[PDB]
Amino acid sequence: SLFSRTPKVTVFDNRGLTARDIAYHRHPDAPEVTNERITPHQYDARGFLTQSADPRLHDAGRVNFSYLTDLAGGVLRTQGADNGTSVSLNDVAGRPFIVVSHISATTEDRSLAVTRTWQYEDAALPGRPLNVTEQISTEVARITERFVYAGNTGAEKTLNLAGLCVRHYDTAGLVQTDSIALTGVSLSVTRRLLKDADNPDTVADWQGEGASAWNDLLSGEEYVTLTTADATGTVLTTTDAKGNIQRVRYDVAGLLSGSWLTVRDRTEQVIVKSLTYSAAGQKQREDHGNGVVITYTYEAETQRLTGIRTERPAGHASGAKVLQDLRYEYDPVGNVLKITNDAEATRFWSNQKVVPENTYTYDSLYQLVSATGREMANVGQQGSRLPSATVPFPTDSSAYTSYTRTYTYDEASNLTQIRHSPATRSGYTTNITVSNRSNRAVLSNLTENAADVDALFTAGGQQTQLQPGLGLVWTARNELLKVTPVDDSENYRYDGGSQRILKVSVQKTSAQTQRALYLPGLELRSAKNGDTETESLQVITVGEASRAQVRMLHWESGRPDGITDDKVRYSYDNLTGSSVLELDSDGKLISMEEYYPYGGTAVWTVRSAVEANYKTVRYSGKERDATGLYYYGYRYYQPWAGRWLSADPAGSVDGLNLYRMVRNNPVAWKDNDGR
Ligand SMILES: [Ca+2]
Ligand SMILES: [Cl-]
Ligand SMILES: [Cl-]
Repeated sequence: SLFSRTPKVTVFDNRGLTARDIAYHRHPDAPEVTNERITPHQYDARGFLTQSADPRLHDAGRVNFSYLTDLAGGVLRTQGADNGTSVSLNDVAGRPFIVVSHISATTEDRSLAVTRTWQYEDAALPGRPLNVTEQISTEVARITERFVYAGNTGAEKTLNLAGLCVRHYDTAGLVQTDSIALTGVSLSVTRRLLKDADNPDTVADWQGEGASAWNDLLSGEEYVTLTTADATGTVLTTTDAKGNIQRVRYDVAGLLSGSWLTVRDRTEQVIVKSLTYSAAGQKQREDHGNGVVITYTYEAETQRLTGIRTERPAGHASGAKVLQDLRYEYDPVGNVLKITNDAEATRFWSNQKVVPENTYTYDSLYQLVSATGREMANVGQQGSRLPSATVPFPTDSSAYTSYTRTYTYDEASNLTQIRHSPATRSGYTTNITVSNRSNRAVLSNLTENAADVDALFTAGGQQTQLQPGLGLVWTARNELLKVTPVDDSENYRYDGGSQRILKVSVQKTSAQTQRALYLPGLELRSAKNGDTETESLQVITVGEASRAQVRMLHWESGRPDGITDDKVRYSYDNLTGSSVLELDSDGKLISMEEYYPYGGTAVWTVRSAVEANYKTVRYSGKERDATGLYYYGYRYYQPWAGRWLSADPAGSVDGLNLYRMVRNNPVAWKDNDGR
């Protein structure tokens, strides 16, 4: 009835090119009404795409993208509503030669334009890249990257280095590759940072006649990551920069069967004792170092994840208990209709039979239009801040009250309203104002007028204000550089591939400071109370960033009382990889967290006060910063707004809307990296 006669339709021109994509929108609220949505695409004489537009902007006679191509189809220019105008040219060898971006159309505002260029080896060499250059506006060009290659001396061959880049100087400093396997895996890499790398004023500029000069712009400290690998070129062990060793083992089918951690100067301990798999190679039964067992359950027909059961089993020293018994009910195409948890200790849902347990409804476009859950009664209205930690664990259904969210979407799939309706309290509404000529959008408190929305973004689609009186600065490569209030700042540094290597937070009244350095399987965290160290911390992280991760906290200095050194924190995730429970090495609950569909926190409780401040990874297995943003990798996310802080750097690959979050269906799908 709701989904009847609502196909996806592809309309061709007379050359078999897609002139229109047609979709059929229907809300369950109004099942009588069906809104036809036409996405037109134009092609030129050759048959290359020239224009695309979403239904909302076509309706208003405007366009989302214009493309200008060379005669082979290579796109020399893109004018985007969301991400501005950019010009591109590859050389005859197919390599990047020049890209000019940060340009706005009215002819063309070129004044803030970034020009990125490449320099290769001369024609008598193979043509490997030598440097990348970036020139902004009227400023002098800066050399942002350099590459140095190995020859093929006997020593180099002995390290499998011949002709490969051994020194890559990037936006954060140097990455040095000292050894490679027969199988091609890097066995020893070494990172050095720029001098004065905590200051967002310092940019990479690799000026100088040779490596002796470039190295003089680097800090002294070396962070060496070592690796061991099997005959298939698959990782067996990793030694981090502070000497902590992670080890894994593979079963007869090549799947992970066990893992261990050897903290520097300790003995090896079991992190994953055993791990079995279904016929499809998906996790079946997982046994942790803390004796906790995870049992995964799959629909036999569709292979969809039906159950996640976490428990301390029979004969466990801390006593048997089912900590989680998640069950999922899908509609035919695999949207999540219902989530139940019978292990829930409070027994909250069988007490409150007015609103049902995590029920979800969708429109014909599989956008989430309604959701129900529980929040802690005390949370109050959602903003950027995390709720206060409830300590100790609540012990009764009074602690949590039910809620019902309702979501409203425009013709271009912008999330314009999150309406919150609790059981017995005053509800609130978050309104998001969409631009009249783009998918740029901000909260109503920033503006309620469509025509002023694009002025809160740079040409490239980067948001300049996070909240009222909090300002945002972006790098030449559209990465978040700095959050500044208009007196607590935060700033960031990235490597060559836009992956965050550094985060520094500063509060000046005396100036208090915290620093996070992100390395392979290791975060070196510190703090100073005015050039005097209060805290020094290794977060050893075991596993992969898209799976239920295990963290080990080792203090070099400044350990708070109430935390035993080298305490392991096991994380336990839901369908979408959000960190929901933490257990300790006895299998006992440390914390529990639950989420509103789009990633705001609705429950946050911890057994102690001091333990609450050491869980960074939360929604989608990603770090929530003190700003309230989630760092995904290539972009930062706003859980209160249910949308990205900047335009998709991959363009229209995932859809025309460059700010939309996981096709507006955050309960099933999960954005891996923000690209
Ligand atoms: Ca349909
Ligand atoms: Cl417990
Ligand atoms: Cl939400």
